[PDB]
Amino acid sequence: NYQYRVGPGDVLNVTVWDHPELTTPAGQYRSSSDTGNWVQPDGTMFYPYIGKVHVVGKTLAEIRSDITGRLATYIADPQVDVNIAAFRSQKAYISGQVNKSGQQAITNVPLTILDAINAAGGLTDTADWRNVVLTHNGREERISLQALMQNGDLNQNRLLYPGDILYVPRN
Amino acid sequence: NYQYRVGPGDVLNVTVWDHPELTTPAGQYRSSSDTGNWVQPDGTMFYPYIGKVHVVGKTLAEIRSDITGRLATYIADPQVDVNIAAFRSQKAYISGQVNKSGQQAITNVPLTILDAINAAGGLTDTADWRNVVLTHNGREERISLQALMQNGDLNQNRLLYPGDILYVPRN
Amino acid sequence: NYQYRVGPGDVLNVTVWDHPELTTPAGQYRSSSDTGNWVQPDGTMFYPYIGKVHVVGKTLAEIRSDITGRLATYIADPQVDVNIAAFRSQKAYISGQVNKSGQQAITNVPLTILDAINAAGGLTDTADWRNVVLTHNGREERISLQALMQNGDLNQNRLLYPGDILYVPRN
Amino acid sequence: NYQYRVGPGDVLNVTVWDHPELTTPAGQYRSSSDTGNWVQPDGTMFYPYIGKVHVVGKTLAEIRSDITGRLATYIADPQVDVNIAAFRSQKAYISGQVNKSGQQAITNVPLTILDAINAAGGLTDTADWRNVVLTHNGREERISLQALMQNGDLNQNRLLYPGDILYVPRN
Amino acid sequence: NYQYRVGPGDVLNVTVWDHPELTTPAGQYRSSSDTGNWVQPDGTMFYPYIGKVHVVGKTLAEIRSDITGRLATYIADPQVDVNIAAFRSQKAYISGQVNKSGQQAITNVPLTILDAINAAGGLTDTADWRNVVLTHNGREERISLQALMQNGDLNQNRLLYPGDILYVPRN
Amino acid sequence: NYQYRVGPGDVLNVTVWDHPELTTPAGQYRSSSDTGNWVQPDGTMFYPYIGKVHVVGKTLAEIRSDITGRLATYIADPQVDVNIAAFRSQKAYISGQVNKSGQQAITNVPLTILDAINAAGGLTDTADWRNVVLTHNGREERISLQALMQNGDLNQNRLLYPGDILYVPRN
Amino acid sequence: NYQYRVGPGDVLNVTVWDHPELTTPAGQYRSSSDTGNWVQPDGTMFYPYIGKVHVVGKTLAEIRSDITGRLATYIADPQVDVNIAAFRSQKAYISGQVNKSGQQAITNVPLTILDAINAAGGLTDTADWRNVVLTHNGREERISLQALMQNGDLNQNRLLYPGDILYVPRN
Amino acid sequence: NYQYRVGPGDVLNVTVWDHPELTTPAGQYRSSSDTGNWVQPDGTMFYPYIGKVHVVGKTLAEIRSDITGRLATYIADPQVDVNIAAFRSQKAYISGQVNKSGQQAITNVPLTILDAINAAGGLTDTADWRNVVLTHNGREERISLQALMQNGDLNQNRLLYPGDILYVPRN
Repeated sequence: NYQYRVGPGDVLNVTVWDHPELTTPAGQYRSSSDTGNWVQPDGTMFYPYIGKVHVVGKTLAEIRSDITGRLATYIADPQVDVNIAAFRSQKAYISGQVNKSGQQAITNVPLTILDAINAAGGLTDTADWRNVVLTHNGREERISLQALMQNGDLNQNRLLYPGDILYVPRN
Repeated sequence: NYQYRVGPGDVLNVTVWDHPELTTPAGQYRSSSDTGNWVQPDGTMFYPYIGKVHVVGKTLAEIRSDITGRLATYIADPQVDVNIAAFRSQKAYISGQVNKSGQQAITNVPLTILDAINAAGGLTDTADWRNVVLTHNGREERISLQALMQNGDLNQNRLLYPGDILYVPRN
Repeated sequence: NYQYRVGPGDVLNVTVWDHPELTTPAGQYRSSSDTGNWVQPDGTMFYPYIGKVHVVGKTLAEIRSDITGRLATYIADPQVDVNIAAFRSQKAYISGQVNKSGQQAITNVPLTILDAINAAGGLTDTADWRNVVLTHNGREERISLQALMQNGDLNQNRLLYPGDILYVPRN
Repeated sequence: NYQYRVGPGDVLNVTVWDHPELTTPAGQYRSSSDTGNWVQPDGTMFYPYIGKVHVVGKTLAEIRSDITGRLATYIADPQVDVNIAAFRSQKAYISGQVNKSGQQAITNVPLTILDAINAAGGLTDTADWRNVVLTHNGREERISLQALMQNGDLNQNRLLYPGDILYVPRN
Repeated sequence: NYQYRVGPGDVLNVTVWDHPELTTPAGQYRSSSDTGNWVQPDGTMFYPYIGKVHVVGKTLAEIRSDITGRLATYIADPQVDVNIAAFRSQKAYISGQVNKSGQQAITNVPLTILDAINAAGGLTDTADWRNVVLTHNGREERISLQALMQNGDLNQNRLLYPGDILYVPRN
Repeated sequence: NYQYRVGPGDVLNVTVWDHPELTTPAGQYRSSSDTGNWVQPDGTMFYPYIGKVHVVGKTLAEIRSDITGRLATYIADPQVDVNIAAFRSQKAYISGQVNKSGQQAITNVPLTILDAINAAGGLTDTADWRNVVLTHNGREERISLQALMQNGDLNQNRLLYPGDILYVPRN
Repeated sequence: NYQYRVGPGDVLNVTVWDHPELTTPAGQYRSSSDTGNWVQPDGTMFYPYIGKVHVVGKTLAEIRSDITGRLATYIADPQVDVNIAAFRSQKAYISGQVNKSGQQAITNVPLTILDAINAAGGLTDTADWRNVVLTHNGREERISLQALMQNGDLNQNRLLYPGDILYVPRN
Repeated sequence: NYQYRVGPGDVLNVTVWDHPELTTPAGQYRSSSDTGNWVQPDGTMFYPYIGKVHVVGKTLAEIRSDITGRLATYIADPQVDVNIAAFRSQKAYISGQVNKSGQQAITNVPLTILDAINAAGGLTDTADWRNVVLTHNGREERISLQALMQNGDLNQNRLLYPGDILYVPRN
């Protein structure tokens, strides 16, 4: 049921089969992030011929439906897919007694507390890991990573959301 | 017995021989994971002409047969293969007294405890390596790596599955 | 509310669909910042056919509308988008007790204190992290990062602007 | 007499001279491992026109014979060779008092104990190197690397096989 | 009002839209610095058809005006822009108690004292940072970086010029 | 006197001038070892049109003459050269008190003790460098590197052969 | 006053506009130093059609005029420029108490003592930096770097020439 | 007067203007060392159409003369140059109290003792640098690097030759 939704600053990548002039307007060498479609602060992106596409708050399939229908005015029965070349809009903050603290992007793949620990290089040996602070939507909560690995208990793990702060205090 | 099954977030790579417009819509320079077909949360990926293809829970051979049969409506006798450009959906967590703790992808190649330990940069000197905790499907066991390398004992080794947690405690 | 506005020294990337002679005058291999359009000190960049375009103080959508309308004199119904290949004009300075002190670009994505700290390799152990100095428009405040990660407090966090200095003193 | 045999998960690379549409269906830039033919768990790979090719347990020349004959139905007198782009199926495990322990792939080139030491960064100074444990096919054996280099004696060296574990105990 | 002016040794990059034989005479792969126009010691560069172009002391727009007018003899209504591929002519020297001392190029983007600190890896902890020496045009001056970050005072910061030496003495 | 002879596992690179379909069947981007012709355990490599070519025990000039003569049946006066893209078959083992111990390939260029020591990152400070053990064809000698660098003595230096072990003991 | 003059071993890069067969005989991917024209010990380089060109002791503008005039016999009004892909012929030696001692190329850009010191990773803490030895044309001087960075003194700085040795002694 | 002469194992690079089928038989992407002409132990290389070219003992211009004349039988007035893509045949050995000891290739650029020190990372502080051993053609000699930099005396520096050993003893 986990569904990512595009936010401002994301870079989207639109594939139009049989139309490399649309899929790769700047050639095949540059990465999709360096050639993709920037989402503007008002939530729209420009796509050729169809104009502005409202994409903030929408899923990839919903954007796909939107773009495919409007491109049919200019392209015969267009075959289009949409994904994100750069997840720049949404992010969680993992700080404290993890090896490599910092921001972690919210993407189409779910980011749980456990998932976030690893991308942060893992806990340090002075981590108060039975006592981790999760701040979600102005609420606070205490999390125990010790029981997640010693007892395999998933009832302490949580899914991370845009803006969440995960703080591992020193001991 | 072991077979990988596609999950949401995986990036698939579809090769259609004699059809570079299908195999490489964005050109041939970018990597297959930067141009491949994302698997959506509903378990489908979009493919041109044939539309949405349900790939979650299916094997690569099954997806290939599915895509090949439906693509035959648009291409005469299509020659298709499918593999995975990015294993993003399923994963096991290796933590504790290994030199490189963290997240390890579940792929088409089997991943055993011995594979995961070796892939984690090896054990540390302070690893309780006769007493490793494996959490699988909400049920913990005790695993002894010592006997696996000193006594040739495979009967403590295990194949790892999605969601599994392998914890190597200190001593 | 937040919107980036182009400044002198920025390198812009203009995509004109169906016109690779405009999108990639130097070919498709070099990066967009190594081939993009420099913004001159008078606030203009040169664009072919239409000449000098005033871009400083304008948003990307406004520059796009400007270029599209003037390019229509030379191209029938031109499909144009503009983004930034290099954010060279505006910047905030993060110094003091962070692991990576220095210069951080102001871009189309908002940069908050929490973003800048996380982007600076994190605080150090000797950071006076309840007493961080923010200089904005010639007026200093006191900022407490401690409460932001221990108490969920966003009311001390701030969005950073061009010229801002964030100083994290020792303790 | 040493002969490698393909296993599941290997990635094979098929060269068909005069037919780049077969040799490089995804272009010339991506590596052969990222464009090659995956061996499925049932031991088969897909090859265009001829269908499924049973390759597990077979040598490269035997696969070459198989593919060449069947491609003759679709290609005039095909000139085909086959090699492995990725040795993913078979592996030996070298752990203990070697500098860089871990898995080493079994390939078409013989891997002896001495060959395996080097890819593992060599022995450490605390290696009980006169007393190395080799586990092969459920048998154990003691190996002396000291005599291999001090006395040049090859009667302690051994050829490593899929699944073998080579453990160098601390002293 | 800050304006860079080309000096000898700079490498310039001239873009002539619709004329890749002029923009990329050595192809699209090599960087603009490795294919650009060297400014000779007498202040001139060679450009095809028009001959020698006096560029030292001139701004980019002024060089653009010069080249565009003369190319009109050989190219219909040429659309030309000019930027610098390599800033090799002008430089400031930052030495002393900065982490990474050395030369910093003078470019089209203003380089202030504060800007120069960061590219030098920041100050060291033994920097006499309230007592920094700036040598500009044979004059000396004392600069306090402490007040720039503690009090946000820009009245100590300075713009750096070609040949300037910024020395941060040990304490 | 010294000449390399091809062994099983070597990857050969065959250049046929005016025939890029033969020289580069997989394109021109991939390296020659990633596209070259593998030498099989029976000592043959496959080459198009002419079939299997016996290359083990033969020199590059001999393989060239062999391939050229047989290729003349299919190509008028073929211009062919052969070299080695990967030296995988033959090798000497350098271990003990060198900064980089391990495996060193036997190639078309002679490899002497002095070459191998220098290629191994140099001796260590605790090397018994007047008493180095060379094992060649099942017969050990004593070698003094000290005299080679202090006394100009080449009469202790040796050319290394496949299977040779060079052991530098501690002191 | 300063002008570089070509020496033996330099690699020159000749651009002939509208003639990629001359500019890039080996294609456009390889670097200009890997494809450029070597200067032979007799002081000449070979150039197509016109044969050997004497380039040693001549400036780039002089070589350009020479090549352009002689190439006009084979090409109508040739547009030619020449620069240096590799500065291999002339060099100054920086040794002693600098963090990166060694060899520094003499190029078209002037190299002063202050340039060479900054390019050498900076002085060390034990450098006798008021007493640096410059050997030029067989005549040593004493140079004080201290006054150059503390007192704004350029009258101790020097331009370095081929063969010069700059020695920074300890203290 | 310093002249390099080709030896066995060198890789030569032959440029034939207007004939990319000769200059780049394997395409433009691979380096000249990976596509060049190997010199065989008998001193010859193969070049298309003309056959074997005796190159050992010859200079580049002499090889150029040889190849150019014989290619005229097959190519109208061929424009040919020759350089070395890989200096593999001749080498000097620098060991002892230099930072990075090892082999240094003898090339077309003269390698003096001073030149060899730098490529070796410079001397260590325990170098008996007033007492360096040079072994040249079975003769020994003592060299003082101290006087080369302290007194600028070139009468101790020497040109290094193939096979020379330069040993810097510990003190």
